[PDB]
Amino acid sequence: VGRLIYTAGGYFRQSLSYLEAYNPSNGSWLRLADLQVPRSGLAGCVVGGLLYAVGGRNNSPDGNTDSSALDCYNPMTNQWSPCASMSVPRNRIGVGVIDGHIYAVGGSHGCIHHSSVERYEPERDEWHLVAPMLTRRIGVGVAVLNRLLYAVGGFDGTNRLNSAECYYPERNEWRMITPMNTIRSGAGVCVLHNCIYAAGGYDGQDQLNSVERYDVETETWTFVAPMRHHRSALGITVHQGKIYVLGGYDGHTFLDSVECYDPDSDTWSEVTRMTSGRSGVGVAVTMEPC
Ligand SMILES: O=C(O)C[C@H](c1ccc2c(c1)OCCO2)c1ccc2ccc(OCC(=O)NC3CCCCC3)cc2c1
Repeated sequence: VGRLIYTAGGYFRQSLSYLEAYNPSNGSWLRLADLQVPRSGLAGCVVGGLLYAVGGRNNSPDGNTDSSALDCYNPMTNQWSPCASMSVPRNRIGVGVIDGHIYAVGGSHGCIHHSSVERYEPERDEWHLVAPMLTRRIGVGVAVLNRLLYAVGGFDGTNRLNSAECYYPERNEWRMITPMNTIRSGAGVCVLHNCIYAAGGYDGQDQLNSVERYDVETETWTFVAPMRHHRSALGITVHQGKIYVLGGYDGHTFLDSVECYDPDSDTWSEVTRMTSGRSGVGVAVTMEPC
């Protein structure tokens, strides 16, 4: 009990510093401490009850600065603190957590599209590089299932991708997996039960409402019910057995919609609206602030 969906940063006209938290139990939103630096294209994750904001870019009227930053938010204090920075700036990053370590995957730095991957150790406040992916990927979806790390889709600098790959930590090795049925950059990627889900994104032509899921045992991708809204650069998380998608861009509007997927019924429902439309947010779940 007492867990909230946190949304950090984002983009609307410029990169945003907002930290807002939604309570699925009562529908309430709270505005919390702003990020020290506005960022879009970042990822959020939680280790040990602390919320981490990783990477991104500060788009402002006075510049565009890709971020190598790792910042941690403590809900007990409602304060952000800087952590050790990554080896490189990574905009449109993907992040996953394995056994208390944060993996930062891909992303861009100017015209560079990274294949590099690095791993954060909160106990030592240190980053170290690990094996790079087989493909350069920005706007990559990342999720962790059964202590394996998946990198899904993205953009390699020339083509948007339907390919995906899996990292095996004990061998420090990446292997390709079955590609998705759809090309997707800027999808929301998460894990629910035994599947990796890829929701929305941009196929090079249109923003997508389709959603597909990879069963790690059968190695197949299967479509599920589509979202109500086409969305790229959406936020995504899982909470109490349901997927939540937040915001994004539908080709016309920066969305304030939040939709919830129920796997038992294979349906999406609109559950709330953010306080303003935005894309490129980082999202994660942790305890409510004190
Ligand atoms: O395919 C690609 O080139 C990369 C891809 C991408 C680029 C251009 C697009 C697009 C998708 O769809 C709409 C058409 O223009 C991508 C993917 C993930 C992102 C994640 C965060 C993020 O943060 C900052 C952010 O929201 N900016 C938005 C500006 C207004 C709409 C697009 C993103 C950006 C991401 C961008």
